[PDB]
Amino acid sequence: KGLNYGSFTKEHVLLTPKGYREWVFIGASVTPNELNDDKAAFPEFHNVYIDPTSWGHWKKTGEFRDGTVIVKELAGVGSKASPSGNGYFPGEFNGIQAMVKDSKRYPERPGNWAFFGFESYEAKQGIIQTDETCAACHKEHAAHDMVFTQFYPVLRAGKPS
Amino acid sequence: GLNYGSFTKEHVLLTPKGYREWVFIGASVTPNELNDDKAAFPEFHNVYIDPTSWGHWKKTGEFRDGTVIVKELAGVGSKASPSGNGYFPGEFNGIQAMVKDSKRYPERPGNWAFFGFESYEAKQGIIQTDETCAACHKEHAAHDMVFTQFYPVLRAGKP
Ligand code: HEC
Ligand code: HEC
Repeated sequence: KGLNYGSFTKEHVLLTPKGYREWVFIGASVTPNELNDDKAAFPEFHNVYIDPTSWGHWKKTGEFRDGTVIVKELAGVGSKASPSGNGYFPGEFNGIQAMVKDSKRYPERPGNWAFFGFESYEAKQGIIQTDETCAACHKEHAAHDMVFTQFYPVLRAGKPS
Repeated sequence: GLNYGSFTKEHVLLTPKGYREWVFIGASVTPNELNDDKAAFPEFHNVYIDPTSWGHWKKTGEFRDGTVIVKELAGVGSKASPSGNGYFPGEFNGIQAMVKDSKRYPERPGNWAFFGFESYEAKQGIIQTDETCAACHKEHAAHDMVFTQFYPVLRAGKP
């Protein structure tokens, strides 16, 4: 049996995840403000994690099990140049988004993914999102089961032959 | 709570396996196009610290003997996505590492050994002279030769 990494309210809302920084990192991208008219949709660095149980299952199957939790952690750009050269380097943490795959808890949602926003790191739980607010952009464009695995080299290298 | 990374008899670091399941501490990007088409370390960098040393870090805010840090390099795969403009990873390029050991590296700056790797198929690392790597880390890293000003996981996790 595998361990369940998310905790949920009676209404199936994901409680604010603790310890996700010790989950399995799958990739990082950066949409800086200065390259998006000074207001990026999701500022700015994005560090992404999958719970360890679903990583074991992805390692053996290449699919996201029932119970997958993915957390995307946002951080600011801290600087543009360092002794290694020019670019983007992280500053401080900004917030988190999450998505959860569960046919039992979300049978009507596209892919059985529930997308969660979080009003702060202090909040008790996430806020479940409307289909147009998140799932639409992901189904339209993500490379596998509504997860942008074209940007998770850890997942592509870790899936079986 | 045992040591990670394995070593030869000369205590040269064997190529670490499974470091993608260690604790990630931050990512940066130096694209080629912002560095006269040839970044010193192309391009994305994803950095990991071994679980035992992460544990000791949450308690003490210090790197213990036996700390292993892996910097994994990857290419920029694209500059625009539905989330907007920026940089997005592509394929993996290689790895660098550093190991702290007061016993085995007593005459290295901070007792850190620095390891380069010829390719993912190399069986072991190549220990570097202090001029090649430790000089730059010593001059500029925020804490004990590690660029913790770029690892927010480490900064938020110390007591
Ligand atoms: C990254 C994201 C993740 C991480 C897993 C993944 O599917 O990649 C989550 C949990 C999440 N977002 Fe999503 N999102 C988009 C793109 C291109 C990426 C990867 C590249 C990057 O990090 O920049 C995402 C795209 C979009 C998008 C296109 C216009 C929309 C409208 C959204 N995302 C919306 C949402 C959410 C609604 C508030 C939400 C909770 C998300 N995304 C979660
Ligand atoms: C990142 C690095 C790491 C990760 C841990 C850390 O201290 O950040 C390792 C294990 C490593 N490098 Fe080093 N390096 C430099 C900078 C600014 C950063 C963090 C920001 C980023 O990811 O870009 C590093 C700087 C330099 C440098 C300045 C001119 C030189 C000459 C080197 N690094 C050299 C080396 C190595 C010699 C081959 C080597 C094994 C390194 N770095 C390992």
